[PDB]
Amino acid sequence: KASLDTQSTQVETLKRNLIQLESKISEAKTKKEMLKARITTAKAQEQLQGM
Amino acid sequence: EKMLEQAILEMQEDLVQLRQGVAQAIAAQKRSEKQYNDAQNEINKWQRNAQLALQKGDENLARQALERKKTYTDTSAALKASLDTQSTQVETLKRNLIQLESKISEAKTKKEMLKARITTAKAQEQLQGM
Repeated sequence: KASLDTQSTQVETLKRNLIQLESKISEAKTKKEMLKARITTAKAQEQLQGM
Repeated sequence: EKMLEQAILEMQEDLVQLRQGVAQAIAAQKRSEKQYNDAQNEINKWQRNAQLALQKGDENLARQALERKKTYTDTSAALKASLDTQSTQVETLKRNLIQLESKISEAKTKKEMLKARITTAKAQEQLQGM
């Protein structure tokens, strides 16, 4: 019983981690789009300086 | 797991030897008992022979048969001394087996608890990789 009450905490603790990572991976994919926007702009300014 | 499985298999095989040692200890008790019982029988046999010698008029042989009784009585005492001292081990070794029986069950229960905290430790490491 002692172990049962102590081992149950992990289940809920590990469940919270999965819930938090589910929304963090979606934000990582959204960062890509934003990263490409500033990467294309940075290159655009470099192309403007070559004239 | 690797450090529990190996311990669980080695802690269970050691109990077999303990039980075998108790069997030998039990055998010893019975072995000495018979020897002590034979000594008593020997003494009794001598008594009859000594008494038979007295009835026939051979006191000389009867006196020599009394020495055997004393000799066997002294041997009995020696055997008795060991018997009383060797019995302690039987009960002492029996207590060890009784205690180890519940300790091996707790060792198996620790595995489950160990895996719970091991999965949690790895879970936190996976959360830090994001």
